[PDB]
Amino acid sequence: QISVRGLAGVENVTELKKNFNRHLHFTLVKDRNVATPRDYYFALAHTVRDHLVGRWIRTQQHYYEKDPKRIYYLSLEFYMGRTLQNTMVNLALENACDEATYQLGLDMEELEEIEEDAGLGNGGLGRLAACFLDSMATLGLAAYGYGIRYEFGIFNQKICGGWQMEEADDWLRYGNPWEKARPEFTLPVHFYGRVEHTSQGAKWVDTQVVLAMPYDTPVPGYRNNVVNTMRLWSAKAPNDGYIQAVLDRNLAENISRVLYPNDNFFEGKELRLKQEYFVVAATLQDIIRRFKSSTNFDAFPDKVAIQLNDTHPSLAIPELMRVLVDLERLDWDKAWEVTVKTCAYTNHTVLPEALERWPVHLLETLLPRHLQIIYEINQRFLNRVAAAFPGDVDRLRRMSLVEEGAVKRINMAHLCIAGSHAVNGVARIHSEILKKTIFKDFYELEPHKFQNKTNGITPRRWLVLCNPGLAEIIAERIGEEYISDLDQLRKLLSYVDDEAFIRDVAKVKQENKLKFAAYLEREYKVHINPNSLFDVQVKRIHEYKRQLLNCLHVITLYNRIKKEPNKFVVPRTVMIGGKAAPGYHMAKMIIKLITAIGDVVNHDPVVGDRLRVIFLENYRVSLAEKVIPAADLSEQISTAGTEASGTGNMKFMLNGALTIGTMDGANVEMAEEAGEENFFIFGMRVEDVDRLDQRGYNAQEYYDRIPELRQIIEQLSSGFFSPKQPDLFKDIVNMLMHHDRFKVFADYEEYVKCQERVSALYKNPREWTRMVIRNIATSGKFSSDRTIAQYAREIWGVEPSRQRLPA
Amino acid sequence: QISVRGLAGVENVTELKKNFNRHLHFTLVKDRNVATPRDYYFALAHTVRDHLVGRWIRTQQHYYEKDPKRIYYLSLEFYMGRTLQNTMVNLALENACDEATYQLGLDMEELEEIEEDAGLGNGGLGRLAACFLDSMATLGLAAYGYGIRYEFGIFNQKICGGWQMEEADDWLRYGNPWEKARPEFTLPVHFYGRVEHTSQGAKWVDTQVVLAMPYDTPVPGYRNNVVNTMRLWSAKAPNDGYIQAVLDRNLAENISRVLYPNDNFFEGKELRLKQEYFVVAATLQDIIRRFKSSTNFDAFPDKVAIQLNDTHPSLAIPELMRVLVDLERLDWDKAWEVTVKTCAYTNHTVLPEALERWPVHLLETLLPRHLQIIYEINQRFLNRVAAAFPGDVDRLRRMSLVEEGAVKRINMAHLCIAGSHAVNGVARIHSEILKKTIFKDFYELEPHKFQNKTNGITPRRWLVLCNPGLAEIIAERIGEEYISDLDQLRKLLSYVDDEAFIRDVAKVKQENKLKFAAYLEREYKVHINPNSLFDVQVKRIHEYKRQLLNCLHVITLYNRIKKEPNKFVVPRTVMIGGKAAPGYHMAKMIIKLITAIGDVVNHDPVVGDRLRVIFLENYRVSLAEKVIPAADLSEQISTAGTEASGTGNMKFMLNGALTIGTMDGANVEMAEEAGEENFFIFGMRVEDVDRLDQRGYNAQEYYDRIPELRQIIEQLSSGFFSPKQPDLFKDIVNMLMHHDRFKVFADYEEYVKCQERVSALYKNPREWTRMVIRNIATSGKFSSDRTIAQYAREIWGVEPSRQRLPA
Ligand SMILES: O=C(/N=C1/NC(=O)[C@]2(O[C@H](CO)[C@@H](O)[C@H](O)[C@H]2O)S1)c1ccc2ccccc2c1
Ligand SMILES: O=C(/N=C1/NC(=O)[C@]2(O[C@H](CO)[C@@H](O)[C@H](O)[C@H]2O)S1)c1ccc2ccccc2c1
Ligand SMILES: *Cc1c(COP(=O)(O)O)cnc(C)c1O
Ligand SMILES: *Cc1c(COP(=O)(O)O)cnc(C)c1O
Repeated sequence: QISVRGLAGVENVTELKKNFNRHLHFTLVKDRNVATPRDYYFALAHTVRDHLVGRWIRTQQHYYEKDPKRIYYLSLEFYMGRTLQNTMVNLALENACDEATYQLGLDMEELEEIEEDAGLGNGGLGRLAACFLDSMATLGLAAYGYGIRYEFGIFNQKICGGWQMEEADDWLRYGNPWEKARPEFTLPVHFYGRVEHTSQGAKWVDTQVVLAMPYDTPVPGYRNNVVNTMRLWSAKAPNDGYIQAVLDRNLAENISRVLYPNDNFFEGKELRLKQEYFVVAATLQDIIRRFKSSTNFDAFPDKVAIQLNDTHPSLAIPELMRVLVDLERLDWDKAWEVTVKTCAYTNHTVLPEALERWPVHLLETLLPRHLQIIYEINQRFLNRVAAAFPGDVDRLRRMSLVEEGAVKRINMAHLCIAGSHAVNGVARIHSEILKKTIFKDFYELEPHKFQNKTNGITPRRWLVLCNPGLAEIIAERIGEEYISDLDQLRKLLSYVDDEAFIRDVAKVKQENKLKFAAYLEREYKVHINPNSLFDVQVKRIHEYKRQLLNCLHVITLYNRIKKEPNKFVVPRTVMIGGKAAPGYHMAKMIIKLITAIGDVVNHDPVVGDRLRVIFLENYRVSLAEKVIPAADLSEQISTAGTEASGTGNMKFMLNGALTIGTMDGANVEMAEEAGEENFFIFGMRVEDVDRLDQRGYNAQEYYDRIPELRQIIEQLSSGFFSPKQPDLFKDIVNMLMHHDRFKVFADYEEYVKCQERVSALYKNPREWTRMVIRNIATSGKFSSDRTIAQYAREIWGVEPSRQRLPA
Repeated sequence: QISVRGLAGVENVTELKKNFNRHLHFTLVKDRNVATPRDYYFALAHTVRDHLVGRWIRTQQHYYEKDPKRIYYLSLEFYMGRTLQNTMVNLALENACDEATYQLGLDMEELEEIEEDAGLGNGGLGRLAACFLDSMATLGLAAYGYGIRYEFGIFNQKICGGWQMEEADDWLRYGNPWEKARPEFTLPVHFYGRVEHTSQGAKWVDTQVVLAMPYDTPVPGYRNNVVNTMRLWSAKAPNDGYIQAVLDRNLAENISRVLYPNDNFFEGKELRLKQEYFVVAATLQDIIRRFKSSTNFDAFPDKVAIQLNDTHPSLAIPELMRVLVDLERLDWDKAWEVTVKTCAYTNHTVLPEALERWPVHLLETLLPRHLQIIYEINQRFLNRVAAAFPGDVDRLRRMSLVEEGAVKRINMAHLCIAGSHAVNGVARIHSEILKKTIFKDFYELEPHKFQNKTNGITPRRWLVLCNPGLAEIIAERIGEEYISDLDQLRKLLSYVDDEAFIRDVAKVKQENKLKFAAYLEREYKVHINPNSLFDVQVKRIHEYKRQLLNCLHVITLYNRIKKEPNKFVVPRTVMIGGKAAPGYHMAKMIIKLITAIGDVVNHDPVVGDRLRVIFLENYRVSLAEKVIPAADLSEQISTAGTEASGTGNMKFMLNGALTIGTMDGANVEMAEEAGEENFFIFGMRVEDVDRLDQRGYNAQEYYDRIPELRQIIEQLSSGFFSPKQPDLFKDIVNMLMHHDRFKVFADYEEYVKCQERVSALYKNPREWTRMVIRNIATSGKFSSDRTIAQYAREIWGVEPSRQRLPA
């Protein structure tokens, strides 16, 4: 049907059709009279998968022959989403498969909907890893994603009586066609034991062994025939009364059982520490094995880069030391040199509660040798600080890897900085925050180490895949090359006064909104006005992301309508979605508040279809692909200084929504690229937040001086939104009035006024759309291809390449 | 190379070769430069598997169209062994695959050795089910094997310092290519809860749900294009703080985790009871579903037979009642009629310690509704007994399903007899023992119910597959038809005086012995004389099987040699193998004794290579396939009355070993078929055992009157076979002298004398071989095709058929 989806060549359609029937028969062991849509999905998946195989084997043997520097991206999270469409798009097979399936009497879109999200991540951090893998393959880098194959990913969210319920995400139920088990490359990982000092050196003995079994998933580049590998480790018990011994194997296998859902919040659980060491230990053995298969580790950093994502794989540093010193018998200083030059650290958040500080007594029991190594690292590091800042004893305690207190802890961030040749934040303002406040001491010691790498999103998944209509009308004007060179979208500025283009942009959006409005009615039995402004806030539920500020605005619009029912207001559908961590009580109350507001607003006859409030259940990657293309307004309203980057923001910008946001994270750079005129900026800057903290934040002051705000609080306290439970939202009110770390009231007035300017512009369709065009056209910077090219050149020391391998 | 292995057609060899390379590339994702033998095994397995698919789908749709009566064989054990060679043999693909693999530079025998045994059984009971499935497919019956897919089968046995060590049998480690997961046919199974009585009737509520997920394995008939199904259930947790809830899913999934290894010994564990109900509940739903997909259950017994193997699936009876009464709303009497006519019960052992007697308090908690139903069954059954034997109150308590005592128990055997239209034993003498002693009361009440079905073995696995040399020389004389009509082997009697045949028989044996002697040196680093008589006892280690009696003989030969070193004796290699249940201390001591005897005998310079004692480690189906064809003497020496049938006995007879045995189980019928002249029979008959029990067995009497026996006991007690631990075998000596339930001493003299007659005949090769020919030639009765044809006609009410389906 459309250009970007590739060719539907007769011979290719014929081959696809026959391989589809082959898989249905020989792989699924079904006939067409008993097959269900799920069987058809799997037959298609196997048919598409076959096309990866040759390229995957060729790519990997190519890396063996040429022996480039290898990039190892270590993360506890990879939020991959669905793989089928992505693979089709990247192999140029989408229209052919569409045609082939159509000719067999099947709707391919329907089969695509059967695939489960691979939800091996919480949100932005996990999704960044997924976008990054796509970009690394597209840029021809010899890159491996390494993580854990969780049996259960991020929980499925059900809303019951307005409350979040968590259900196990049993994503492997029907099998995963995209993974290849590699039980032959299983490696041992050690835990517990104790350290023995011999004449030869230290020795870690009496350990409990857990096996790490790899599963490889292919990562196809965009139309370059490169297929890289994501290797995820699964925990297996070694083979060495009777019945119970067999059942106790589960204890070891529990390591890879479930993803911790407590995003941006450190809890210090032992099982999580085991997960972290598990991924690190197996990965480094694999890395070393691959390096040796080409005594001398001098060239190790020329052939290996290890990128640490947050502190979660920070044990890579002492593990690499352990292997080099205890097993390879390198001297400490040489080992350290190799380690530092091999490792680099990316910080993704400065929220204090997210910082990993592991109790020493835990490390002592679980990883006794690693604690010894960390102590040694600390002593040599502080000697360097002492020599550079003589007499500065408070600096010494501030920079130490060891924190003193009732319980001694190890600060994993400090460890990462010490053992890495580069440290980066993920947006300019965040990286500056690192140098100025959080890691100031370290920046003063080693300024050369600190960098910025502003985040990005992949334009394959986040434009071509999820918004084919938009990708097509753009390709009509400027061709297809932008898909792997997103800066080319700048060429769209010369169409900002083009009447046909303005019409096309607005048509694509309207179609996306109709499609999404239909999804709502069909799959969730709820009606919305598709001519309303689609006001969307989708992200994890957290106080810092200030879903509550959005709630206050919604209640304000509602009270205004009730006060003057017969005045015109721009109709809105306000959509809020996202998951709360299971033990985050305040986040769960916020969800309940949103649904409660919806209960009142959506059933008030006076309001009509002028204001609707929907909580989008089970927000996840597959749902983001549907809602983001349908959005008019993107809510990016975190308190300045708290969102390190954000990436949802970028997705919305690329897909034709306008942004209302604070000058936080990557929003700053988005406003800078599009022009501040083309961005709905409001609220405190970081500097204002600091000024207010020095003075003391008093919420009461705002309650006293803003009647509209006062009314909302009184409605909350009195039970207006909770008739049968008048005091249900007391915790929320109390938090807002007395212990709001994120200053919701401080931005309320400017937010509401800024929202009025949004409504004003939406009344002028032509000027709305022209501003949209200016956003889309300047979104090029926020491609993960740009981000990864920067990592490659400035951190890993490798050159990206768009040259294709032979098919 | 050889006839029986089928055609190596050029076009077939070409197709096999290309599908092999296709699977290596697309399925295994390897190239020939990195592939290992294991990869080659899997490529071959996938290539062969492809040939089953069309036949499997065709067979099952054929059963749908014609709608024959369906046979459901319920067992907790299926000891399948390896599947690759069996599938090749049954599809006539063996030489083609041999040729195809040879042409790719691969040895097929080497790849066959890589396949793991499916060890989902303990021994003879599990193996009988496997043989039976093969025969049912070969006889064109619409038959399903139903059981549990254990994650861990029978443990791997390692011998350490002469002691058995158990290792988890992680048989699914590398995947199982022969199973197809069918997660779409997953069914709920209920546990716990309580019973609620309404106006409508009884209702079982507040249950915990476990999901039963089927895995289907194909069961190919012999060259008839029939492929039946073995469906094995796996336990899954349903999808409905947080971390721990996810980890606790393991509790539900533990149901299908491990096979209970306590063969012929009831322990009364709850997890085992859960396994039994799990298989029964899922299976019956599946059965009913299939029946409805063709209100009126009158025709249920015309379309369904359920064969219960031992009492392990005895809950099928009250479960079927529960479904018919509580869910389908049939009246009790009609439900009962349907149940009785649907179910049949096979008893496989009369050892008292093997009898399942479940504590009422267990059933009460776990399966409250089933206990109510069992009580009702009991009351109506005893009313029938009372009316037939008025006044006979002791009969009432003897026949009751409920046993009184400190703990009340349910006798599952009594339940089975009551709820089945047929009850059979597994060899003539055993079935007579059922009528005369164990189930006498029930036989008097319902004599028509009691039958015999003498066991059999499949001649495919147990001749063609494991002994191709023998199958070939037989086929040269009488053609190939005997392979599915084993009675034809009678034709070999007319070759008993044929000199070429005698030479061929003895040549095949000698080659088998050389091959097995090589296996010993290669895979276990031990040397044996291949010209010695191969004296073999392989079966589970149990007191009733009297491995100890064999040990006494071995020690007797040793002492005789030491007493007269320079006299000639027929050289022997004495081989004993088998697993002991982990908690069966006496069985573990017996293993240790065997290895200890080996330590003394095998290193005594005076003995030379005239006597060797080897314990065969990890006896299992794949090892039986190697050792049985190499055996000269088959030890079947259980105390008369204890081995219900035996099946190893039959395997040996078919493969050219002579039998030394008691008149126990199927040995009686084997001697009857071959002629007692052609069988080394010795020892007490059942009648003699009974006479001795009435009088009181006094072992001391034998110790007093047999000096050779006295010497052996004194050697045992004094520490001759345990120098560093003089008292190591005190328990054995004490048991033999004071509490030997199996009368080892009572058969010692006759056993030793009978063993001298064996040696005498072995000195005359020509007459040995002629006696062998008379055994092989009369082994036809012991085909499982005969057994299954008898079940079909006399129990299930269906006609077997050798007619082929279209390929
Ligand atoms: O940092 C974490 N989560 C993040 N999620 C994000 O979305 C963050 O990374 C993105 C990618 O750089 C940024 O765009 C977001 O602003 C930032 O919040 S950081 C985090 C921290 C501690 C955790 C502990 C247990 C489990 C998950 C955790 C995740
Ligand atoms: O009966 C059992 N085992 C048998 N094993 C056999 O080999 C038996 O069946 C064969 C097939 O009919 C007969 O040939 C054997 O003589 C008989 O011992 S019966 C048995 C009994 C209780 C069990 C409890 C837990 C686990 C396994 C069990 C097996
Ligand atoms: C992009 C994305 C995120 C991150 O969104 P932010 O608004 O930057 O927090 C979270 N979840 C999913 C499913 C995503 O696709
Ligand atoms: C046939 C067989 C058995 C049963 O042997 P008996 O001598 O009848 O106890 C046990 N185990 C295996 C592996 C078998 O093949």
